[PDB]
Amino acid sequence: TKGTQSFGMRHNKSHTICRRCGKRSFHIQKSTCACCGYPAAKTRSYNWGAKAKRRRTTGTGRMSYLKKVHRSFKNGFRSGKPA
Amino acid sequence: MKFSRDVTSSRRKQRKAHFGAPSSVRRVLMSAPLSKELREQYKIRSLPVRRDDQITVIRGSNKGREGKITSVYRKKFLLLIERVTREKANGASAPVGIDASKVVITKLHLDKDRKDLIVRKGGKV
Amino acid sequence: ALKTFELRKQSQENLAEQLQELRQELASLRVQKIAGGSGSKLSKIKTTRKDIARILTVINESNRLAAREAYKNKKYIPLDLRQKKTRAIRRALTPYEQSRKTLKQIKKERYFPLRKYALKA
Amino acid sequence: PTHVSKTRKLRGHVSAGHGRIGKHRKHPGGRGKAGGLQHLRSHFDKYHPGYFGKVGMRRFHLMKNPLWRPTVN
Amino acid sequence: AVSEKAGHQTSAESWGTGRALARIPRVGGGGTHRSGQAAFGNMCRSGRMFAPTKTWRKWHVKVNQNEKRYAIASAVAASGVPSLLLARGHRIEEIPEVPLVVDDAVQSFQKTKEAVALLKEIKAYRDVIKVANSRKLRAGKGKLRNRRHVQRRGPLVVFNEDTGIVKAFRNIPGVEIVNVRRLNLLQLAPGGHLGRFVIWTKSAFGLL
Amino acid sequence: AIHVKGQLPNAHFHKDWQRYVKTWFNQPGRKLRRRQARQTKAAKIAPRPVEAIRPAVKPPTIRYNMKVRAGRGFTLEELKAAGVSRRVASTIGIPVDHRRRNRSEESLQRNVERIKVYLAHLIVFPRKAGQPKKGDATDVSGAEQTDVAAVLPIT
RNA sequence: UUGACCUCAAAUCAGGUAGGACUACGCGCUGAACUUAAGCAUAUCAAUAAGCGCAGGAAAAGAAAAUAACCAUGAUUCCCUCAGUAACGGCGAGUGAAGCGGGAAAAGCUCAAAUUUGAAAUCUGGCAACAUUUCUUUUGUUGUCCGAGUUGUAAUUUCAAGAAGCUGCUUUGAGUGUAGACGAUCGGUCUAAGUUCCUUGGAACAGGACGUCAGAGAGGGUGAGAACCCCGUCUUUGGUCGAUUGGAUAUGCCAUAUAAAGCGCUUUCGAAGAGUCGAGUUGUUUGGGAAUGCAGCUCUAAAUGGGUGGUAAAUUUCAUCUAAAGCUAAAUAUUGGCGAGAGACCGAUAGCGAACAAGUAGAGUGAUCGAAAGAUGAAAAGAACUUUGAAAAGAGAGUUAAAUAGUACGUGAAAUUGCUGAAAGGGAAGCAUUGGAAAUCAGUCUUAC
RNA sequence: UUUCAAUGGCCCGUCUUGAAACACGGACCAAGGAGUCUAGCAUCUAUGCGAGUGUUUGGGUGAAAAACCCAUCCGCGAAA
RNA sequence: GUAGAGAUUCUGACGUGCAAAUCGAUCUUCAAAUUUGGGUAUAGGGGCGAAAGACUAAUCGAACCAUCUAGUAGCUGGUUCC
RNA sequence: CAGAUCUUGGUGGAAGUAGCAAAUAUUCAAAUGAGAACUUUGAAGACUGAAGUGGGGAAAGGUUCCAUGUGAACAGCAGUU
RNA sequence: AAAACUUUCAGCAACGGAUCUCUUGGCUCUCGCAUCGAUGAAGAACGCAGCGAAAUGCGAUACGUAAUGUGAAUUGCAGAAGAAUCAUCGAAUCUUUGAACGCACAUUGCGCCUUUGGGUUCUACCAAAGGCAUGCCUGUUUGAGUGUCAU
Ligand SMILES: [Zn+2]
Repeated sequence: TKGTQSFGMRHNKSHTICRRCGKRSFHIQKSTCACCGYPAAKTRSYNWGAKAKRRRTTGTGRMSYLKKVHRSFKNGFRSGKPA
Repeated sequence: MKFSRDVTSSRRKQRKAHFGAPSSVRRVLMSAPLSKELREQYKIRSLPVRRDDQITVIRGSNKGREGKITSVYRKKFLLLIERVTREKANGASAPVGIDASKVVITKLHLDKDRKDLIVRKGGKV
Repeated sequence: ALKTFELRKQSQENLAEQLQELRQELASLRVQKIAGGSGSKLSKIKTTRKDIARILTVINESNRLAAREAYKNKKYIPLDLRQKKTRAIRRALTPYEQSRKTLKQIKKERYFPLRKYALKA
Repeated sequence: PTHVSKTRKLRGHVSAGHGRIGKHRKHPGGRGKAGGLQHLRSHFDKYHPGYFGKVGMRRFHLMKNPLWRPTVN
Repeated sequence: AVSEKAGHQTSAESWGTGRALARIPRVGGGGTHRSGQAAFGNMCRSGRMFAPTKTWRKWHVKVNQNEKRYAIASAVAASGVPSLLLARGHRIEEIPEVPLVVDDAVQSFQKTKEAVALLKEIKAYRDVIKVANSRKLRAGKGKLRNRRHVQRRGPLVVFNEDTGIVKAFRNIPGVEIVNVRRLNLLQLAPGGHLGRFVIWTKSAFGLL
Repeated sequence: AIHVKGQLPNAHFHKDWQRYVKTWFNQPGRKLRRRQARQTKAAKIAPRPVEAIRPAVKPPTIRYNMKVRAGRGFTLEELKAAGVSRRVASTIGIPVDHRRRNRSEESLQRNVERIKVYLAHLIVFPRKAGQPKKGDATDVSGAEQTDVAAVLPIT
């Protein structure tokens, strides 16, 4: 039950930038990201956080490879040079 | 009436297609009718506008004005015609854009690709 | 502008001198842009950049085709030269080994195939 | 439809025809068939006698087809 | 139907009593306009609508086939009365007879010019001109919804065998062409009103 | 709390049923899809009828034993009586039901004459054109796609 | 002592494979509570949410250790019906199937248990040759070595049978071109008719005359409602020419039937899956009630044996089926992804949170939370110039159809505000009724007979 | 219409036996804002047919989510 | 007794504050069970507690976040034209 | 829709009102400028008074540093700073 | 008791953004299709244009290269001259990361292997290229065992 005069001692980060998701959610002492679960192989994901999923799901980034794959599928995955 | 189901009658889709057309598609969207002499000489009703063509304005405040097409300004769907200009307040002159459907082509800038286009569209040259 | 077809009908070493000359030209143009240059110089910057890209494309395609020729009719070839359709497509059974059958099934299909028949009215 | 119904005639009338002294409350008497022996017994006895308790013997795996016997006069 | 999660995608609980505020759910957090605002209510901005519309509403509705057939026969009988045709809005003041029956050579029409010609000698073109002159921009949000224009209904051509009559007549505004074997009440009694003007083909009339 | 006339309510709606509502707005679409697939099969399978012949069997209960319906396939006993081996019956479009049996001569005969009618009206193309082997037809010019129900209905 | 073999290790050994994401729909595991019962503990919610694992274009299921008790049916799936039924339930609240029958779709099969034993007949890999390609990117063939394998790889068999026998009819390629025809297929292309007069307008796309086209009068765009100005629309399930694919056809070549196969009769024989079935028990499940399924523990079969026949037991018959091994298209699902077409939907406080630079700005250590915000005009033609002012600006002028459109921009409501005119007023105001005063105004009339 | 004079006129909504209430809510304006849909049931009413009735599970047919047509079942009713 | 750490009284100032706990005076301690930086450990029916149900990000007789959840309502309020 | 301490947005009376009173304190001339209680220079008067209102660093911030330029907006007066 | 003031009414002007009209958006339905990743995906970070912050696009070949198609633009200015901020798309590039793979990582941190190259400089130093994760499978090679024997 102490407000002001107690916020002035707050100069010690508990989270830093995560190397996987790029967010300021990397707990230093746990060495774990609260956002994406790094360094775990799987990504932190929960069905109660439906909005959290759509904030970072497929399509929110570039999808540079998936766009190329879709173009290649439409024409049947052909290779070589047209004559 | 349209009977194909690959074509859409939606106003939303038709407006989006028109206003989101790329430069190559806008080339065909900017088409102008040929004059009577050209129509009887090429058996063609309409051709896409090209720079350097000779046209006559058929509608608007500039009706009857003639001049060479200086630039088919595709991103606004406008034609800039030589000497079709406006006197600004400061004394400079700003071009007046005319839609391609409001002009009539009176002389074509013929290339070998344009001749191929004319003979490909059921015509002759 | 450098055109790709006469770029392709030259040798690799000759294209190496052209690439190095173009890189030096781009460096000179960038120095001109920072010391104050005209729009003509600043347009040549993009033209030189694309010419460098065209040359580097020609070197790489010549290198890859040479690798393809060297590895032609080899059981094992570099991964980047192999097919890349999808990971699943590369892991699927081939049509040869999808169609492999036992002699029991070969005899059944040989002697009693699905017949072409029809019914009279 | 909707235009020849109520709530188009109660537009303006407070309480929407459910009264002021008692109102329209969610489940003031219980949900479903709750009761029948405690506080719904009057309705249940006078309008649905025989509702509670078992009568007769059970038949396990009853099948109607062996019993199929429609009658004609 | 609306999105079944429209108005509930936010997280907002009631702050309760003791805050001089209505006891509605309110958006938490800070640093935005949405924080502290209402949620989860028909009276609330960006809330859920009352009783959101569902897809499992009854759209299609059953009619007894015998009563459908009753209505079709009644509409065909209505088409046979000149007074009902005039009352419904058909310009048949000059047509030769009701029911108007034309020869089977009409079924072989290949050009719209032939069809509009035949209409002019049978004096059925007043109805077509009425349809053309009645074409208007639809009033309201309909034209925003692929309902751009409205117009009247012209003659209904009924045929038995098709060898060109459909294509020759279908571009004439307001004219509808239907097979006699599959007569539709939506076309026999447009608007629920009886007495449409029907032009019969000889084989169609014989097959009635 | 239930005070009106009528029967006591019985609505089984205490679960999350809206999650599993099934609508039929795709009923006309499925009907057209089944039509198109049926026509695609009709064109693809050649003269062969789109439906194989079926045996005439009796449903197994007192409620339905007075009727005749279509079975699954012809028994091995029926195929032997009709003179068709089980290896060729599947090839010429005669289904085989190894599970069924002929407990009565009546059921046996019923399906035997069905196979005999099918065999009499069946045109079997030679495996190699121009070389008619046993059972192969000599002329196949008149081959057509006909309906097995029309050729041999369930009586 | 060398060797063989077994077992177990190492290598940046040769070549491969696995994870992560996605998860709308699929298969599992794990697993609540709010809620209902007008309390509440069994129950209900619910075999649900959350959690976890693993897939596909579908998945799963599937060729009866299935029903039935019939004149019998005959893999699975889904639909309708059965049926709110049999049944389960403080027999309360509640819950709740299946056989049949009709339809959609249909397709069947593979091993283990057999001595090839006059012949491991089988297969990975290394090497070298050829060939082939959606493809120099793909997929094989032949030869030759090394290995794997007798602690069992092929051929043969799968219970519907079969296997060995007994003559005797019948049937037969895992092939390769090439040619042309007949189909399918993304795609490059091809497409009818006024911009004739008058009026209004800034603009004709309006109104009126006069026409034309229509297998095209869908829909857009263009300076205002355009079939004929433009894109398109119809013709089009098509001409076109460029590659693709399909099933037939013409022959060419390679193919050792020295083989293989169906069928028919056997005086015959017929191998058929074990800590599994079953039983008890304890949990958990089910409509399954004297246990419906599953699981844990204990006990553990059998050989016409073992299941099952929806009341437990012993006994005796009868049907049915053949578990403890395996594959499989179609009909079915699909709040996701991708591509389309729609609509009696919403119309900027609505519709997705987001029509806009939206999961953005901003907040929180963090998990997370999460907005506001569309509209000058046809065209910037965005106000040159003079004048006042330090400037911001004003005033003229100018642009425009319009500045009662000046970007603080369509229209511009109310609250509220200033100005003007009028009026009222001794501690509220508003209202109703009746008339006065002042302002304001219509009817009627004038005419018709 | 405005204002004046004469007479009359408490603040509306709300629960309540009783509100001007020293009972609650209401500073103001605009926009939004609450008996809906579905599975049943019951009375009543309209229509079709009637000892029958119900085409729309499907199939046919339409180039078209419509309309039209259709076999066999089945639901309810004809017996308790 | 100073710095520093505290917080007795005035029940002073302020109390829409300079401040969601501050200021003034007064006062308690001031070389050790002392004060304190950074690193590190302990996490919610848990931690930690020289013990006040204290403290655990202004949240504590069970933190915060999101979901089940539009939880339930014999209770209060509202419920729109003539 | 007049009500729900309704929702969102907008706007009033209070009101030119409460208030802008801790940390001793400023003053004169000149310059600049449209404009000076506040900017700059000089002069004077003062304070922090070495446990500083001085000179540095760590945590935290991130360009706030520096020169030049200045219609607003922000610095709760002003502003040329 | 005239003005002021207050209130009312009207006009004009403010404040405000209702209303009306619109809509490259949303929502719902139907149809069709089946295609991610160790051959490095989804995601993240930093960069890339003559003049760019974002969005969009791309990766040191950086608002793109090749190839195919179309056929003369782009456009705010400048600017040049098979154009193009064009479409398609079968060849390529694809930084630092990420299942993320030499070890790490609030450290452009710390290593090892092979080859090649550099220069006033050569046993030194430096640079470049290609490599070094774990589990499992087939095979190869090298082994270990008072495991079983033969000899
Ligand atoms: Zn992270």
